[PDB]
Amino acid sequence: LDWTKIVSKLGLSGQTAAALTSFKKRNDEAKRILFELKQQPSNVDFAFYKSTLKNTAIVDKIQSDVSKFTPSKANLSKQLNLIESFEAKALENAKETESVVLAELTDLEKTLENIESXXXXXXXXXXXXXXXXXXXXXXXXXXXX
Amino acid sequence: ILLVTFLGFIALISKTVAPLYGEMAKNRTDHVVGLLNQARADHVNAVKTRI
Repeated sequence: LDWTKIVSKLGLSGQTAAALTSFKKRNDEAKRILFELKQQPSNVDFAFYKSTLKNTAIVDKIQSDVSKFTPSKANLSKQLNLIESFEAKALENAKETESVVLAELTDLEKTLENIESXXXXXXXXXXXXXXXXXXXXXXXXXXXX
Repeated sequence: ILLVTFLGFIALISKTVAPLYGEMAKNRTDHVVGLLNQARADHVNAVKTRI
């Protein structure tokens, strides 16, 4: 359910601090509005209002219309702006990171075994892996800057 | 003087053999220690970048 992992889910850039603060403030205020308000419809005390009204058939007609149906400021799920953006973000940020993590793990596993293995039989092969490991260090610095 | 020159140079060559090997530790043997320290630092940086 993560304040511990939700605030550190972004990258090294500080541009996501404004978007993460707006989503956390709207989510906390939405839960407090539903808990402070009553989860019932309406009381409509018509047992003591019909006999105490001055005009005849005044409180009885207003109680039948208020207990039926009325209008509210609601909307439907037709304007799914964030639903279409969530699927497109997974193909450019989540799916693209899978190929980068697979190439980084395969290059690091081959460089660890070549650095510990001799100097004529398994050397020329270790020199080729050392060139890819040296280029990986420059690519990692270019991806962070 | 030919016999004294061969006996004197044999003792100086024995002391120079121990000094040439000891002085090579900061150049020849130091290259293996420097490459091992650079490879260990590069392996920690590659493991941190992959993680």
